[PDB]
Amino acid sequence: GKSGRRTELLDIAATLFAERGLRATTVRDIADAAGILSGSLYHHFDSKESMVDEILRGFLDDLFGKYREIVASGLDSRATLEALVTTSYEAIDASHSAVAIYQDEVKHLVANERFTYLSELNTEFRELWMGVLEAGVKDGSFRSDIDVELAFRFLRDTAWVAVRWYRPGGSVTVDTVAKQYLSIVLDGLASP
Amino acid sequence: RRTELLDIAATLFAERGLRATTVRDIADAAGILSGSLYHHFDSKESMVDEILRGFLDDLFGKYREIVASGLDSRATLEALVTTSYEAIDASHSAVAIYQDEVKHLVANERFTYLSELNTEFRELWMGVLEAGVKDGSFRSDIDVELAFRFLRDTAWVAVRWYRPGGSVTVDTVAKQYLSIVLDGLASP
Ligand SMILES: [Mg+2]
Repeated sequence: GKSGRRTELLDIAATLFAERGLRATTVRDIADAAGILSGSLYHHFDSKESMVDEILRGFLDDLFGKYREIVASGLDSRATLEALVTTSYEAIDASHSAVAIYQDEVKHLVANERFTYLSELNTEFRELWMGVLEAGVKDGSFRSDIDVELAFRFLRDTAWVAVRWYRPGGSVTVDTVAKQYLSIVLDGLASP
Repeated sequence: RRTELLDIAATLFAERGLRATTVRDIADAAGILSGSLYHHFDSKESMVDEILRGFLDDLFGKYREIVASGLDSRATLEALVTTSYEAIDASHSAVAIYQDEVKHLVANERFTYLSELNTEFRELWMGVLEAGVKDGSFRSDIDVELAFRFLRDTAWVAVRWYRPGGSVTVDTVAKQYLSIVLDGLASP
């Protein structure tokens, strides 16, 4: 009973945070959406803050666990990059609200002690992905005339942007979207 | 003076966000009294409006000229993208406000122009994509709708890190990003 309700309340909060933003969503907004009063919410959660933290960690622990294993898995450089990107798109489908909060809603969490892990993960994401780029330039998979930091920043800044329009459960599979993004970024939009 | 103040406001909007910025915040940052602000502008909202319009009017004027200019399909796309990047360098705060700070204004009446500009951006950019697929410039095996979404999704994202006076110019950034998008990151 209680554990399932907790999960439901947390998902309602995630959806409101993704739509309205973190700073503009109150515990009363969450409670209203759940058909309860704020007191009932506090029986399950310490704070709005703790809800955000749990939503972000659920998503990021899983995501970074996959990134880390992909890079350690022995795939060649192009396949490694393809797997990393595909994993990101799969999260847009599976964890849509969390991705939206991560992409558009957490600029201002950097100021908060409790969310220092976000900056650590930014450092780590660069290490992982830019490392793959470096290895693929060295091994001939990727072009040697593109700056690796610029290429990294392009990948980083375009990882989550589809969350603004992508609808989970639509006829357009997140897989179709990943494959096309990868075909453009790796092989180019121009006719060969 | 009115221009200096508007720029200071734009920086605050981009750095704090619109709703976290008050008139007194803008006044304080400008080292002036709030009363002096109201001499130039009637509201925080009117300031946002003028910042966005200045940027978007110039931008879409250039997009319209480029599409009308008779370049080949790839060169037209290259020019449109390069124009977007030049706006990130020239109007950094305005781009940040447009890209990241106005989700709550899209449904607002006085900012109806945002939606009209989505439509126009599509007319102009999707027109170029479709023409380039037709003339053999761009691949026929790609989903043109998803390709457009990718060009639109990614136009402004470098605003979060790019600043004037960095170690390379925005022209270098534009050229490298065009090279990836058009020719691919993989080796031949
Ligand atoms: Mg939405």
